[PDB]
Amino acid sequence: SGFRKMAFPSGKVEGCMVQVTCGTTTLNGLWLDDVVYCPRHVICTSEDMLNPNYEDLLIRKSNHNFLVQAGNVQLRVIGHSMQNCVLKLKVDTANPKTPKYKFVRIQPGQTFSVLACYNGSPSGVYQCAMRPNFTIKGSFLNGSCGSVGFNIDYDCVSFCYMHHMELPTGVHAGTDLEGNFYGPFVDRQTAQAAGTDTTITVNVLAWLYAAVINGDRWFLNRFTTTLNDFNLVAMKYNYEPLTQDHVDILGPLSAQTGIAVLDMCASLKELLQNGMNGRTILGSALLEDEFTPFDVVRQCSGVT
Amino acid sequence: SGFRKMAFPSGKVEGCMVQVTCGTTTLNGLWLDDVVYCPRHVICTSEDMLNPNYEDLLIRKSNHNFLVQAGNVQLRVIGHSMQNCVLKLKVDTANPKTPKYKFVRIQPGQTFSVLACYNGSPSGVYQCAMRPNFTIKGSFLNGSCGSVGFNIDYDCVSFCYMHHMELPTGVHAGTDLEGNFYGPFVDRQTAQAAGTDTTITVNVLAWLYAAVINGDRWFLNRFTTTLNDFNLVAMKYNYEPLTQDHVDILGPLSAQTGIAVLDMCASLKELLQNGMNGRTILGSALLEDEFTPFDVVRQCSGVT
Ligand SMILES: *CC(=O)c1cc(C)n(NC(=O)c2n[nH]c(=O)c3ccccc23)c1C
Ligand SMILES: *CC(=O)c1cc(C)n(NC(=O)c2n[nH]c(=O)c3ccccc23)c1C
Repeated sequence: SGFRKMAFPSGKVEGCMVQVTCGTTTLNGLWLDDVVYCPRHVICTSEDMLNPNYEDLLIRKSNHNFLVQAGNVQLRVIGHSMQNCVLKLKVDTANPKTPKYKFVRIQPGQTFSVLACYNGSPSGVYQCAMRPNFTIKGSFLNGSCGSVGFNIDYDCVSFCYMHHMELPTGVHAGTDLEGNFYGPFVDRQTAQAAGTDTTITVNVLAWLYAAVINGDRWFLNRFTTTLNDFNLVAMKYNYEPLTQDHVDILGPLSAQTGIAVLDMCASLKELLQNGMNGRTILGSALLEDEFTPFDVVRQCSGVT
Repeated sequence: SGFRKMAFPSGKVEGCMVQVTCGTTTLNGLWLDDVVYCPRHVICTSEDMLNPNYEDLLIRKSNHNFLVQAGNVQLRVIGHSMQNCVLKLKVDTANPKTPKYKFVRIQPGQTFSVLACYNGSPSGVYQCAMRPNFTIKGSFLNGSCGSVGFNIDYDCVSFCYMHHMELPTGVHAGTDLEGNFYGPFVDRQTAQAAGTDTTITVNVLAWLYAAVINGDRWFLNRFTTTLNDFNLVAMKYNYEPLTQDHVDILGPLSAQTGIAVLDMCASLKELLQNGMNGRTILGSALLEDEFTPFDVVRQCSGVT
């Protein structure tokens, strides 16, 4: 028993991290097969940051200007191209450690592991959620750009995120592996509105089920609610409206615990209206929304 | 910027995980050089659990009874011995993926990453603290025994923990890699008192410094305290007494932020006496104690 904010084992991704240097800038790249993917802002100087013309900046660069290093060995760049906000550096050697992989676009509310890297070297791994407003709250210092987000299913790594930006508010923004930003963000040093965020209701309910499974049950009550009534409370507390699709996704947890989804909603309604009263659930004093229903089932079943 | 509960990259440890089966029991082993380490309770049947005589149980076992599998390949066991609560299975092949490593005994209050495994296969990685009462609050289902705790310094893995037990209270207990339990625990299925736990004061202060560094400053006040006065409050709130050694360890964070350690203690005193008032610090509604001062400096400096 016990329930932790667990990241995927990072070994398969560690073997793909390389350092990319262009001019004075150094950040991380992801080496899969004979291609290295990295944020296109590696070609920017400090005078370019405010409003870079990436097309013009990239025209001044040649293959030999992109220094790609995997550990202590240099990779030979034989092509370069920009796809949206990412650069794809074709190299003459396929990464011998390329795992089975996919590039996927995750939905807001879904979770993934980030392998924080600096100079192509991994520093740590943590689990987070793609917020409903398409930002992430990560841990990214200078040099961490190009660090990637991923999920693992058996032996296949689905890369979903590449780190590009820290907004002036301190929240993080990035792209899928085809270089498309999640959210309205642009790779420019400008003030950018992230937009209203909400709490991921279905994940809070999943985590309440994980709490019951792991012995924390004080919040269970004698009440029930309806989707309509629950959603009036969700509206007041800036929670995503719960849909039947969310109820269906919570089905396996409801079956395992014997607690109807709407009964768990009634517990969540009471916690929203009355707070925790100084108590904790799974070591947290707030309602946790970074565990999907799949994350709860996976951790409660020991999937490897 | 940003601050997350970050685990070490787990790749070096993933390459050491193997499955150990003895009779009907399956758990994890750690393969380093030509030795596989695992909990000695792998030799127990359900009738042995309550009070096993490990010496007698092990005498009934031969090398060929310990099935050690690394992925799909079987390892040949050429010796076995029990050291405290661990078994050391000598195999005929050195693990080609053995990283540089050390076996260390961590102190209570220190942190480490756990690579949760089942059937020798990694499922996830998370960071936790060795509680002052020598328990850990992990995520360990049946089959997770033999999963290890570790820290990484550059390319050297210091293994500090091996998982052995879940007490009837749901907290976890285990050993160093020489098989010595942390705390008073024994590898028997009996009710075992864990003893009074405390909050790791120096880690809470470190995390308050991480909060200031990362922009969360609402808890800073116009007050100061002394070690004596702070410790009277720490006593009341079940916090470890703060010593000059703890103040010295917080020195670099105090220097970086310009906030004297005793001034940060005064903020901590006010938070203990008055609570959070519905506010959060680094996304937490409680005072976090699972980041050491070294963890804060490491994450704030991007050490790889
Ligand atoms: C996230 C990350 O690693 C990141 C963000 C930004 C803006 N950069 N680039 C720089 O910091 C940077 N870019 N171009 C230059 O010419 C620089 C000169 C000096 C220092 C930093 C520079 C990165 C890497
Ligand atoms: C932590 C862990 O992986 C763990 C804890 C305990 C007690 N075990 N062993 C068993 O569950 C177990 N041990 N011996 C047997 O003869 C068993 C028979 C059936 C099911 C489980 C058994 C492990 C592995």
